[PDB]
Amino acid sequence: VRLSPETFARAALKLLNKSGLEGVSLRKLGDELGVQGPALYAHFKNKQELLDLMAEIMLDEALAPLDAMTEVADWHWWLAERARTIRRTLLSYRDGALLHAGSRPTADGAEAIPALLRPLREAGFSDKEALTVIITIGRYTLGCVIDEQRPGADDTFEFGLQALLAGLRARL
Amino acid sequence: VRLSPETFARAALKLLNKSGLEGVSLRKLGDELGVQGPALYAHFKNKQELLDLMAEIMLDEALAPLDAMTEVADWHWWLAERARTIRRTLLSYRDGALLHAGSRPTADGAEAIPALLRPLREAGFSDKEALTVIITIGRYTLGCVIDEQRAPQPGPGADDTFEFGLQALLAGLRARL
Ligand SMILES: Cc1ccc2c(C)c3c(c(O)c2c1O)C(=O)[C@@]1(O)C(=O)C(C(N)=O)=C(O)[C@@H](N)[C@H]1C3
Ligand SMILES: Cc1ccc2c(C)c3c(c(O)c2c1O)C(=O)[C@@]1(O)C(=O)C(C(N)=O)=C(O)[C@@H](N)[C@H]1C3
Ligand SMILES: [Mg+2]
Ligand SMILES: [Mg+2]
Repeated sequence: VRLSPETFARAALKLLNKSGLEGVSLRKLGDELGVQGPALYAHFKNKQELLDLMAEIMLDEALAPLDAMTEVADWHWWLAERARTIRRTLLSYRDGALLHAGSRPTADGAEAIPALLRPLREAGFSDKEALTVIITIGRYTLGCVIDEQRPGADDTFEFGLQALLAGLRARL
Repeated sequence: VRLSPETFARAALKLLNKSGLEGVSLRKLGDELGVQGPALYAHFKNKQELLDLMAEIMLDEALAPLDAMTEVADWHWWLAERARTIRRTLLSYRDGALLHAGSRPTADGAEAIPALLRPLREAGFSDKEALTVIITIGRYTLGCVIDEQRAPQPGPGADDTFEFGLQALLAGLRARL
């Protein structure tokens, strides 16, 4: 396979559904790559660098339709749909919320933040507040997903989502 | 030591801080208790029952001052302080948020929920809404703590980010009164 971060991270996402977060590491992934294993380290210094890219790709795949939208008229709806999409996506992956927890944007992901914030800026949120809104909504969703897992949940999720969104509206 | 679940679960919290959540299980707790280990199985049907009790004890210790408040007139302040206290507490234990994720009240902990909800009922929340408010605030705090644990990053940082969402969430809840 081509030696690129995304190709390796997408192979690791396959390994995640197969073996869980426990079965995902640089060594463990290099083992699933054969002669190409050692190339993994040129792009990821540690497990967390790999998990950051996996986490970003996992949610990019599901949020792409919302990311492509131009001149979003209703930031409330748009943010709510982001959260619902994140929740559905994390629930769809084995250890999805565990993989996401602690992740941060990659360099290429961070370059996409200005576009991500534009619907909120057009709504009246400052650039600084718009980013805090994004981080907060993702963390509320992450907390719901990781807790609702147990070896009503929908109602409780939207109850808190709508309250959060109403409180943000009061800030404008 | 005395053969009670609370003594067993508090020993398991020592194991959590020592070895992390991977070092916590019925078998490993039995090893820690030595000759008294087999007694734990009369009190916990499965690992999750142990984790449920640990998760309650962990936070009860820190929430006790807030739980003792009577005629709480400022439910906003009270709930905000509960969230801040949970956040501080979960961050103070090794794998604290991971231990907590997925836990549910025990029988004896559930008996305390009516008292937990009093400030919220007195503010005008129904019994169902008040419980949902508790769940929501704790899940928000859980998501923050679990995501905080990990160089310059975008945004204002964990404290300001946590408070931003807490205050927004509390304002939205106040809006349905
Ligand atoms: C310190 C720091 C800085 C920045 C972060 C950013 C930009 C995101 C995330 C972060 O966690 C961050 C973070 O922790 C997420 O997790 C997202 O998944 C998310 O929350 C949402 C959303 N709420 O719509 C998205 O649009 C996604 N694109 C992800 C953007
Ligand atoms: C499905 C269901 C039902 C009920 C739950 C309850 C009552 C709590 C918790 C739950 O998770 C629940 C849950 O999941 C917690 O986790 C708490 O730690 C919490 O959130 C707060 C708080 N917000 O003040 C507390 O005061 C604590 N005492 C814990 C009470
Ligand atoms: Mg994130
Ligand atoms: Mg809980």
